[PDB]
Amino acid sequence: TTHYSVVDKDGNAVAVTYTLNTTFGTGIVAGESGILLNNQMDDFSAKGGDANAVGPNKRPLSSMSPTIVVKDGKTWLVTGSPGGSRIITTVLQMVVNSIDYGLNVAEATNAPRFHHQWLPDELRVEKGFSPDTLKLLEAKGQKVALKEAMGSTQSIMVGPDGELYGASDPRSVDDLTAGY
Amino acid sequence: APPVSYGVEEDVFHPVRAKQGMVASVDATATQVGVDILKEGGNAVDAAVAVGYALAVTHPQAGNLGGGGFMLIRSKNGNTTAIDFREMAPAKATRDMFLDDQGNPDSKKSLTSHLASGTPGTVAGFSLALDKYGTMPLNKVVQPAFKLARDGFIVNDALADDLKTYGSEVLPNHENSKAIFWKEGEPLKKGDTLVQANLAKSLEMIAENGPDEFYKGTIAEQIAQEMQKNGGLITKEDLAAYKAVERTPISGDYRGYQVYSMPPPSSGGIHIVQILNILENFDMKKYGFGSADAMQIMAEAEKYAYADRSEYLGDPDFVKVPWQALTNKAYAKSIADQIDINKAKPSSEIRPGKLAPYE
Ligand SMILES: [Sm+3]
Repeated sequence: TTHYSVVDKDGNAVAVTYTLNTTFGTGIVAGESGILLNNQMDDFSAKGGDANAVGPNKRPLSSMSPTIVVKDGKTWLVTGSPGGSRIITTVLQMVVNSIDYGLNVAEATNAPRFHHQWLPDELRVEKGFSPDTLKLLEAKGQKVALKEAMGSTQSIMVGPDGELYGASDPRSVDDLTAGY
Repeated sequence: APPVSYGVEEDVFHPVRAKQGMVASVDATATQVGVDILKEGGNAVDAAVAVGYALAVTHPQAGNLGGGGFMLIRSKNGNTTAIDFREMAPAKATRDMFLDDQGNPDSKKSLTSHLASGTPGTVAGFSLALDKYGTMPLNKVVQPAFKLARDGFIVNDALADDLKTYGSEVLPNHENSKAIFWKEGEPLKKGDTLVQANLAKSLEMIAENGPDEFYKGTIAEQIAQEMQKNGGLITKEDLAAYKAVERTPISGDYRGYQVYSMPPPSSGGIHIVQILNILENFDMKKYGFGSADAMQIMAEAEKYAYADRSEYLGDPDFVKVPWQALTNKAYAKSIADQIDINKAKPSSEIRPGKLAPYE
């Protein structure tokens, strides 16, 4: 899965998140088309409940969340990210970091992330949080679990004056945010 | 809500700054393709589609023509809309198509066999967007990707590492896939040049004949044959019946800011709004980033949202999603009242919420 954002000189904005599901998907190319085929059928409930069950012509549920935040009536933050169910909390943190903590788009992007998806019952964290903070969380009853980096945000913040501010996730080597 | 910050020289991390247009993506080459499209006079949608096609060549890991995704579009005039181009299960798909003999799911079948594929929507989604909200002809936004496929590009660290790590598990197990991504018995390495002649042909035909090439033409034939000869389900009818769908975005208000995101079949949009609704009852700014209290509150709010997600979400065309109740602020408040900043509630004691009083 991968996400990209775009903002033009007129102030139009687009956020796109698309995928093959897993990396390279099935790894199967369609004959001599040179086109890799997705393995999206795995995103259906194999056996959640019946809501996301495999059915003909049905679209499997996805966590992909291209998102746009508006401030003072104007497009202000354009973001999104890959990461399966972690997409929800990654995008959530981009929004909270920007609105509540007043972080610029790069600061918000480079900040460490945490995540809790109910089951497993564990507060998953990236490297970067204070040992003192983590101990407090455990004292609160949280089961802290240090794991792999989460997501790949590609975002653009728009100033009311038209100035554009962007940031590519450090978690993805070779990525890039550029403009003119 | 405190004052915002676009960035000052004294910060540790600095955003990239631009006065006219901007593109942010996982790949340098694709980003540059988008920027060139904007410089040439294209609008955000035009550039987005060009980037989407470029990534399908330079980022085979996820960029694609054989997959699907979502797009959020907001015009300078305020009109905000969502494009759903998620894959559709084949017509011959069945509820237990992935169960072995014992009745247990066979991951191998839903991940590596020809049965794991849904009908691709990317090409349809991009054309729906380009035709209605773009300003350039498809051949113009596809050309950059076409050249990259035909003339090739240098394999960087990202592609090299991904081919080696994830590619090794599936690509070499298919002759046509191996012929493209493998070299001298090993995955392509950084510095190697990746030329994709067959993909270039597909791109050239799409640019020339439009999306029908993929859904009703040669490419369609190629996908069907691949399936028919290897126990796959995607047929030419499935491809001819595919349709990208423009849907109303899911939205909410957080401290005066309006948030717009993907609606079902996506689960993210609804729950991002729901969680924000919950967090709005707290003075997050006060606790601050990286504080145990801020993390406790958000961790707890997330539990409830994910619980609801496991129960009420699905393809809106097949199941009725209680989005109104899930994004209702009274409901969020009832959840916020259950959060103890000093003591977490075990997930075992948390169940999908009762939405009746909010519908
Ligand atoms: Sm998935």
